[PDB]
Amino acid sequence: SMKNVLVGLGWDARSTDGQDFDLDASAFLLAANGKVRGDADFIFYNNLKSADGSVTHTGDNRTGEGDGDDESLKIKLDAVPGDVDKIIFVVTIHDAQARRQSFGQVSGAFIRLVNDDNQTEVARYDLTEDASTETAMLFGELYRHNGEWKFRAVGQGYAGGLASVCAQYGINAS
Repeated sequence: SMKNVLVGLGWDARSTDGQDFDLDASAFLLAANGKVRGDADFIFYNNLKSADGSVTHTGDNRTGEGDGDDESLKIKLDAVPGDVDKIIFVVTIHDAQARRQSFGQVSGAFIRLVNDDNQTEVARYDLTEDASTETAMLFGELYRHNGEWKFRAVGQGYAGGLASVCAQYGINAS
């Protein structure tokens, strides 16, 4: 029965020579057909907000310099037609392409999730611990049930590739 949601990703950047970590937080869209409603299934800065996902990024940072929810994703399911039926959040490493660094490489990043509808949800994943688990992983999952939206954590890491996990959900390998 979640009508609104708000994810919050925050992490402390290690200041030493102007260096800084930048995790990629995005929402993956999936139709009820089992195929991505978009061969990309990966929306980000290239899209200030989803067109039919009703998802919107508050402000994409690039360092997280601070001490609290750095980035923020606002979502409005009450405005998602029957076209989309699944909307899950994701957070992976970006520079990892050239540096191949794990979330642990950071001082201690953290993800957050609250129901912006009634301010109910309030959970965060421990990266400092699961950091050694992978470099890309989904925080939770969201799907339609009795005509109402329903959240359900799954915790499933995948070393596929921030670039592959995008079309990988569309290209079904028989």
